[PDB]
Amino acid sequence: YQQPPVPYRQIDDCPAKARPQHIFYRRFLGKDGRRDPKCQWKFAVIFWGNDPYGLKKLSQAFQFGGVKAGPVSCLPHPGPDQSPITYCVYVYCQNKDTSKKVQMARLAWEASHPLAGNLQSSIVKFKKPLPLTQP
Amino acid sequence: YQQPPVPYRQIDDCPAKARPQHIFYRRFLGKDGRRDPKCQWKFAVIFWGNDPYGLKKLSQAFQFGGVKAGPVSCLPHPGPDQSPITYCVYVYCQNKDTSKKVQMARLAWEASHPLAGNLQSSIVKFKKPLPLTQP
Repeated sequence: YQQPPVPYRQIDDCPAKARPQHIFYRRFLGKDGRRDPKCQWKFAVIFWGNDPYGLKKLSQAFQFGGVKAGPVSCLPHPGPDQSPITYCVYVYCQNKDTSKKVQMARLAWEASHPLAGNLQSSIVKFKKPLPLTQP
Repeated sequence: YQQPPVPYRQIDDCPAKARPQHIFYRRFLGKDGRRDPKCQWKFAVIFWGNDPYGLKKLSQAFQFGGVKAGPVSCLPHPGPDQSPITYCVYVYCQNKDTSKKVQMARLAWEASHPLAGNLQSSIVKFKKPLPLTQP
């Protein structure tokens, strides 16, 4: 089955290809990327595109205390036929502003590296808290 | 990578073990299973549990015009540690009404069948419409 990406004890645990991306997000998020055990996770941001690789790097690029990305999934076919697959990644955040910043984070990364694909993203709000909290 | 669930042009295509659940939702949702162009898909429902099995059936149980479930995926690890895996499936809908009816469609099945466990669920809202409609 599908397994979520591993947590990082040290920054060297991050896959080499996504290492420049994980660092940038870190510095950018800063204390916002830190976990705030007050906050319940009702929010996320869904990145989707045609390229599964750039989304894979993004999945392993955001891994933090307050910002966590799920593995690489896909959206079901729009019509009766099989459309070209649109892969998607859910990055779960702790609030409305954090998710906005995670959206800005990837947008900033895309401005730094035009060779990286320019993705699509939408803010997500869950009505119920997701069990991303550590006991 | 992961693959989106293959659409069904007919009832038989649903996996043998998951057949009764699919037919249940088809009658239960009814007119709500219709595909309405007027409403873009801003909504969804995420079911989650430890059992990847019950999520598989559900993922292939909801496939309709106005109801599309994605592939079986998972939530990120709660802490820096490694935790027992919590799987999840996003059932996408074009409105708050259909999605809220999808949620109780599962509960109606759960109360009917003691074998299928009780899955925690949350209503999902996206601000930007997802590309779930014909080109």
